[PDB]
Amino acid sequence: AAVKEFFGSSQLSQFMDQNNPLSEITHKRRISALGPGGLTRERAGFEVR
Amino acid sequence: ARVTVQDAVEKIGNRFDLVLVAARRARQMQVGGKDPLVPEENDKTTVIALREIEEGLINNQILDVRERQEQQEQEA
Amino acid sequence: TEEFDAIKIALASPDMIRSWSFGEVKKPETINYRTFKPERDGLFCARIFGPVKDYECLCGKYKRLKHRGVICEKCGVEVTQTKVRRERMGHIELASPTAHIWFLKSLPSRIGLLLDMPLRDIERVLYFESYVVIEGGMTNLERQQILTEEQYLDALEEFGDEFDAKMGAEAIQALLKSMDLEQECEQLREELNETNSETKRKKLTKRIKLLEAFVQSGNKPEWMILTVLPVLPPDLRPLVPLDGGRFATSDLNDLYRRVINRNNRLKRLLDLAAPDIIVRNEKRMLQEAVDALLDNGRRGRAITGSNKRPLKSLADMIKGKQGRFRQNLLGKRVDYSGRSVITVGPYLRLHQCGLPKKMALELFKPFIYGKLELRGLATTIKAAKKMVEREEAVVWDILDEVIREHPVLLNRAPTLHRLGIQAFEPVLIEGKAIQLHPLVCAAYNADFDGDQMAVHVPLTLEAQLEARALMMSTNNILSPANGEPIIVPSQDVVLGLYYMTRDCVNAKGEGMVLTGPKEAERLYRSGLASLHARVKVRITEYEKDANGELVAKTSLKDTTVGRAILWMIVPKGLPYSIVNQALGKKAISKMLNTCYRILGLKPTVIFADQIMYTGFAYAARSGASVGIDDMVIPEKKHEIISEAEAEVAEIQEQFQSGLVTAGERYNKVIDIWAAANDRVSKAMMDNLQTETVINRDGQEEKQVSFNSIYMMADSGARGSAAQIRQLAGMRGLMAKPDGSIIETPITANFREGLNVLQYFISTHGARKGLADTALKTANSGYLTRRLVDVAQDLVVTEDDCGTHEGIMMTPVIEGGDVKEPLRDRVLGRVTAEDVLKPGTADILVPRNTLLHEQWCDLLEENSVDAVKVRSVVSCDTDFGVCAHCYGRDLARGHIINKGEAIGVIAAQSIGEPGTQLTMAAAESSIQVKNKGSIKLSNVKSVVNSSGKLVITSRNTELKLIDEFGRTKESYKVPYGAVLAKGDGEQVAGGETVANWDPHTMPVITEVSGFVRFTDMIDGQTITRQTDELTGLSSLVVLDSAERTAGGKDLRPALKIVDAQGNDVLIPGTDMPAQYFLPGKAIVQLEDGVQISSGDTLARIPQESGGTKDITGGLPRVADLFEARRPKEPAILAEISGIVSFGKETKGKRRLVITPVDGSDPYEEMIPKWRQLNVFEGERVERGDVISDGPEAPHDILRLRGVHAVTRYIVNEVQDVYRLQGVKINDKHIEVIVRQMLRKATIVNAGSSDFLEGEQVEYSRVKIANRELEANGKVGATYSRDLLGITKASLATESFISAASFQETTRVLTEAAVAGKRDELRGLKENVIVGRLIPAGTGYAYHQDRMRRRAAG
Amino acid sequence: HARSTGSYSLVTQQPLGGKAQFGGQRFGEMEVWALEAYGAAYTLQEMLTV
Amino acid sequence: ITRSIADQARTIRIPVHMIETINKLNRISRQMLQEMGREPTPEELAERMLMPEDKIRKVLKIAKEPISMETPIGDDEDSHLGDFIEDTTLELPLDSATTESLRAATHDVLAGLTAREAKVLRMRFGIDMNTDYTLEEVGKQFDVTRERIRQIEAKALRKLRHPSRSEVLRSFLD
DNA sequence: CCGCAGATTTTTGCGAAATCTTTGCAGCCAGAATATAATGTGTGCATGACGGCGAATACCC
DNA sequence: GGGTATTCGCCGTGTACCTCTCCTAGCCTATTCTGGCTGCAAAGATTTCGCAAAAATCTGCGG
RNA sequence: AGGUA
Repeated sequence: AAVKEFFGSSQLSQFMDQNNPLSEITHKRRISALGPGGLTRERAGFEVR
Repeated sequence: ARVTVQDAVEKIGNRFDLVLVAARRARQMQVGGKDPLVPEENDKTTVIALREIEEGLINNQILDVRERQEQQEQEA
Repeated sequence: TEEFDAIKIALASPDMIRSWSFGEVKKPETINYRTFKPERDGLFCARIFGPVKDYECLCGKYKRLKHRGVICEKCGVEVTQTKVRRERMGHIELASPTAHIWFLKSLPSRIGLLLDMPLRDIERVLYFESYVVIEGGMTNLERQQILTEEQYLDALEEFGDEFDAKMGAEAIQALLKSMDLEQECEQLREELNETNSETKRKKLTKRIKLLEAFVQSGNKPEWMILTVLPVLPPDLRPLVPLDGGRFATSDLNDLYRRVINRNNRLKRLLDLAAPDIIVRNEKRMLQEAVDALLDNGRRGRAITGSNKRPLKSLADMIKGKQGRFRQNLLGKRVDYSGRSVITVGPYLRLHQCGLPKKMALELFKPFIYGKLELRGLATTIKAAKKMVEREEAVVWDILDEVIREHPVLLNRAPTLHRLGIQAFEPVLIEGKAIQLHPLVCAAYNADFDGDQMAVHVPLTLEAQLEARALMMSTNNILSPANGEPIIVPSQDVVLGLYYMTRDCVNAKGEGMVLTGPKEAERLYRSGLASLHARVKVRITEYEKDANGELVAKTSLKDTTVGRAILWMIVPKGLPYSIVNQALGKKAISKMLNTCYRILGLKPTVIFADQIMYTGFAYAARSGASVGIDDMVIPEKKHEIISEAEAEVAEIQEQFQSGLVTAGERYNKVIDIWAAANDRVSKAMMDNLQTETVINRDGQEEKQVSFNSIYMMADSGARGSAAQIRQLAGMRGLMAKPDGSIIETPITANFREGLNVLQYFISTHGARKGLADTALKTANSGYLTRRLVDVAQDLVVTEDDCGTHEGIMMTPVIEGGDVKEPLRDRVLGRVTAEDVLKPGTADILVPRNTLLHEQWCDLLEENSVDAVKVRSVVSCDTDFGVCAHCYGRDLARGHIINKGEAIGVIAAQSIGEPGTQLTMAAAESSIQVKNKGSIKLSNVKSVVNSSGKLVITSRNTELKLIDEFGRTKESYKVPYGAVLAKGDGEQVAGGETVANWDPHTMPVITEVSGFVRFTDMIDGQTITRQTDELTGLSSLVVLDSAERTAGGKDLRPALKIVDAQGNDVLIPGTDMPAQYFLPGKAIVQLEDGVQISSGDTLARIPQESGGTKDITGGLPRVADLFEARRPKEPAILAEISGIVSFGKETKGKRRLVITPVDGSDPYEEMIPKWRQLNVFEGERVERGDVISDGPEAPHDILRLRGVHAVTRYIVNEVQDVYRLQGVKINDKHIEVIVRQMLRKATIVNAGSSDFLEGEQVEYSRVKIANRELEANGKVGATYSRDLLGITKASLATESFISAASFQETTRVLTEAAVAGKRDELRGLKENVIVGRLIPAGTGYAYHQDRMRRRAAG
Repeated sequence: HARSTGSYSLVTQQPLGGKAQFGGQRFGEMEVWALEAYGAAYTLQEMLTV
Repeated sequence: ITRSIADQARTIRIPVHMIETINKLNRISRQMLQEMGREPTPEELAERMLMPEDKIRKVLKIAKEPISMETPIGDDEDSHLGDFIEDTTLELPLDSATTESLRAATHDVLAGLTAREAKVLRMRFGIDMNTDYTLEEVGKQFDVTRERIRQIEAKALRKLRHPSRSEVLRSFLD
């Protein structure tokens, strides 16, 4: 149940933006500073941006 | 179609009670009971009210006096 | 259908809570799971809150409309309408009284302050940490005191059945019961008349004010402790079925379930006589649950099972951002609206916009039904629905009919100013996107790159008319923040106009003679001539002259063919000179402004549409294209780059030699690269500007280039000189992280592709720009929200009030030159004084009257230096402002109309440009740039034996009187200077009229004699650095930030005495002969040195500036409007008279001002880190500064007066705005200020408490009443106080407005405990209520209601 | 998306909802300010109540 | 503790015996899941219990607790679930206008009939008053309590059968 | 333009069934009753904006 | 006296779309007897619906 | 959640 919660409903588990091969490549290569253990959007916080 | 209301503002300088008086005129125009005084081009009551005020037929005073006289023939 | 003049908020009583309740919620049950019929008697209950489905008992007994006046008595369930379930409230009978969290953890704790008892003590008592005595007896135990477990046990053992003490909310409620308000009020009133001690009187006054306010509220303090808890109607906490095992349930439902569970458990435990620990635990349960329900978040959060998220509470549903959710935002959704992407509408007229057929059909479905049934094509609404969903051709004519006259509102996704919503006549178009008029996109700030706009349909006839009169685009051709038109040709049309008017040096058909521009158009269209060529054309220009009559003058003008073609478009009545020129954006904007001012509205709209069409057509015929060759690289780019590389290499080599410091080397390199960038840009602009060298008849000539990019650069269509500089030249210096300018700039441009590393460098600038745009947009939104809040209730209520007060109005000169003239700042204002001509005493401006362009021209002809203008701040009107004191600005040159809401338009005007805000020869020698009369203001100078006009004090100004009366150059003379010019001497331009050392301020003696050291200890105040060469020394007076243990007990000074020893005073100066040396005043002249008038006494070191100390943009504007301190307030001389020093350094040095007459003692504090500009024994006046540094608005208002603080705020904010090129009429800032100072502090009361922060309008009507009456009580005197916009909006008269857009919980608590009764008469109040606003169209209605109130 | 009648809400009556026909357009506080700036009273009342 | 979990932990009430049945179902589901190693198949669940299987699935539906609307739809979108829930207890304005037009048409048609026939019809079905009356109740007021009142009603119906008063009402019912 | 036929109106009659209350039944359900070995412990602490600001005790001079 | 000198909470944070449905967990957990409640089955009591059918009534036109 | 202004 917890593994399914991670893979399905999480800040870093997203529907693949699938309208281009480039879109898929970018989504799989994406790097997020957000998520569990990262940075909340309460930032700027200009340093990281 | 009435592109500008500046000529109407000239007759009624407040530009806000102008809306009230022309709205009263147009409502008496749409709701049955009153007949037009200016020719139309298959237009609704709004530009009719604008044209009537623009030529000086209708302002606050004319609407008020007319509602009196009509009140007197209906009471008879 | 509901009429009510006001809303009262007060403390809910348990009896009236039961009055609201229709039944007691006794069970936490909700429903029967499989059967979704609500349980009895649970949170959802038909027996309590009413039936679920329409007009039938939930037992299967009665199902009909007949059984509606009688409830079902055969079972618990009643039968009514189902909407009743949305309004019926319930109540829960709490076994133990429970404290209200809002009255507890608000920063002012109403329970705490009413009991005058600190917060920790209430927290410990309520949460069962300690006992508290609910009245004692004949004990040594006070009526109120907290006791711990062992202390309470010891008291109980020591004192028997006389000791009443409990624990928790029951104890708090018992305390509130035992406290009587009226009796304590009487006791305090008696004591005040008897007590004379200051502290005792202050305590009595505070307590009596608090208790009297509570009594006037008509509330009983026991009501703060909740005995019965109301429960919200179930429909407002809905439970709706959803597919699968998931069902939508309210967090309120779970919270009330928890509360009911804990209450029932407490009841059971009490019935079972449970041990004290358990019952205390369960009371803790109930208190925690009630606190979470009322406001979850101030108790260490509450989470539910199967869901990890803070539960929604009633406070959380009320408190929202931005503003109240359901009422205004987010978001007050609306019907009869659509949304779509926008496209250009280049064929449309200004008063109309393209609306797609499908959106028009869907929007107007009721109208289509009405007209179909009117002409009888459908016998029922259902048949009309079938017809419209079939979309037959029949309904389309009906649709055209209903659209023909109906105007629709177009709205941009963000709305920054009132132009964000504009009416247009919809025109049916096949397609799917809204076509928008190209001229209007500038107002919307909408670019066709996927922007979506919304369309609203004004339904009622009044709304249709209201949109046509006010919402219409043609009625809003002028910006509300400035008279110059907002519908200005922008980019493509400007380019077309420029190409049409710009002249060549040789083309087909030069030297021809033409009559009328019609021959010009014929020649151009036939290809017999060129669009631009010098031609003599006979044209009839019409001039508005005499009394408003057209004067036809027909003569020959030397112009171009394109210019004549344009003149064909120009309506009759304008001078031809306006078009006989190259036309940029500025030229076209000015031409439209002149057309509007001279002709009127309809000619302006027609001319704007025609110029749009002409510009588009001739831009298309232009074929203006940007290629790869139209960024011609300047030939000297490589040479300049190589040179600059050579000098920076030389500088780096010299840095290794240690000859130049790292900072100086960096500065030199930066300057070298800046010079190289400027040279490259200048060479590029020279190349592009006059690129055409073609011969006129064989003789080559240099004239304006046909280069396209130079056309878009020059016409101002898109891209400035800086923009083209990055394209054709070199993009130059930028910055790296930490915001420092990079040592090596980018030597490449976008035509010579940037290499990897330079692009990576530019990426930092790009990221910074984007993040700045985002953050500045958010900050601008917050700022404009605050401005709307403070300026919400302000509206023009009177045509005139009658007042000769105002502001002294002058063209502003900051630095050395004028940047904003008199005319622009006074245009559209009303006169407050009949100002005379600068020469003869002749009145050219009559009694207070509106100043239009003619009066401004008259004022320019007879240049008067200053004009008194009735500002809104000085208006005597209450509950609004008079029409004159505002001005004229709106969308017309006429005076403001009564009922117009100036507050909101001003707030929008100041807020909208917020997204545009992303932010030697000085102080050494004054150099007047022009030749004019020299005048000194507030000067203290006397000519000495050396002819030196030495100016003392830092409050002296040097103006420059022009030929008539106008100052055009103003400067500030610091303390100590040398001037070779007099008070009437003429000075040439660029001539050094004053001079002083840039390294130090010299104190030049104006008398003679020996220097005597007064208050000197060699080693405490001054330090020995004697370097006697001719009798000199480097004795250092320690800086006025820190001194020694003996330097803090004396004020070091230099007295000037003669040989006899008698005092020799300086003539013609307030300065005494005893120079009080400030910090770092290095005593060059030792004791016993003959000083000449013209010799330095003590130098004050400086740095000749070189450091930035000015900020602007959104934070600066916000701080100005919040009246923030500048972290170093420049204290002023707060009373006129002689000044003197006091006892030195009790930590902060005291300064005593004693006026020459009247109440003498005015000792005050001055901190010892300040740099004093005050000298003891001089005659100062109220307003003079005492210490250097920036000022704060508070003391400016308090001392210099209201007009002075208004002038300061206006000038400071306009300085920020003019820095970015945005112009705002100062009346907007004036009305914002007028809203900021709506509160005043009473000194002498009429019916107040001598310190009461009270609304000025009530104070003003009261003082008017007492003055007109024979009763001059008391009194009454007031002093206007300045509050920040957030504070002013927070402390308004209506609690609805304050609670809406600011701290909702605290405002609601304050209003409830005070029992406030807001009486509406405010835009946002009536918005929340849902009636006509008391502004504009609605002002007539409310004024009628005002007549219906207080009178039959 | 365009509507004249359709999805309302439970707790409030603000029209919104539906992936077939959506709600109306949010007439937020910005637009209310825009109307208040003019003498727009009846149109504002339509935006708010009717 | 079991009583507390059964009562105060479920948002909707679930009986204690039903809660025990749910717990048994979950335990047997876990047993079958770890034995078969794939999933709990409803057939084996039916086999283990005396419970048919439709009751099993309805119980499984019941065992799940309601969710808040304050949860974001779409994994932390700034919109909440309750912001999308349509009010199904509100009559559509289309239907309200249809009802008003139908009431007007029925009133006009009743006015098109005779006095006593229309009068009988008004109280027989409760037309244009907030009360409804039975056939015998109308007959008592018409001082005729016999087959005559129902014959008058049938005569009114037969008169309405004509395609001159039914055409206007024909549109409402398709 | 008037009297009977077609169409319309008048009048008496029987079957049908549904509904309201009462009685028997089955699934739902609540409390009352019985005596397995288990008490200082768990526990969630989830954590990187930014500016303003008064209230609440501390501490030097 | 007294003036900072810390720490201790509270508050504010752009607009408006769209796609997504993703929202949901342990299972460690004892037996039962008595009585009522509620949905449903069954029966007496009663009103309300249609044809039946003949008798009275309404309406068209030519001799 | 992602994307748009």
